[PDB]
Amino acid sequence: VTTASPLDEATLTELKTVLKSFLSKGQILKLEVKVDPSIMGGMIVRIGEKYVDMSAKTKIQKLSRAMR
Amino acid sequence: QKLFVDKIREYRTKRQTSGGPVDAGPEYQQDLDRELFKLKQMYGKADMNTFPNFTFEDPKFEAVEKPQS
Repeated sequence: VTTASPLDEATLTELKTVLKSFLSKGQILKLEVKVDPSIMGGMIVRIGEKYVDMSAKTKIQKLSRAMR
Repeated sequence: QKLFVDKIREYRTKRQTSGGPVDAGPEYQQDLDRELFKLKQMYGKADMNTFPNFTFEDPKFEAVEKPQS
């Protein structure tokens, strides 16, 4: 997870629990938290090999309005 | 969606701009003038409020002298 400087520990354990729920296959996953000033208020999470993206690219998707 | 709502707020603020397409752009006037000049040159000379009126004439074939029986 690479959004910004780390948030409160409650949010950290909430995201750890939701990641565990994502896995939920009799296994335990490790966590690696990163900091990215370039990434805006959103976060990008790579749960295994998935890499969802809700970050500065959302403002990039404003080109649809710019295009048409 | 909260980020999208903030985007919507910014769009609304731009909508309510009394100056409209000003955007505090010093080059906006120059760019608009250049685009208008290019469009006028491409379309040629014209009038914003006028009507096309013209007249013409066509002379037929002139008579040619030809004597015969």
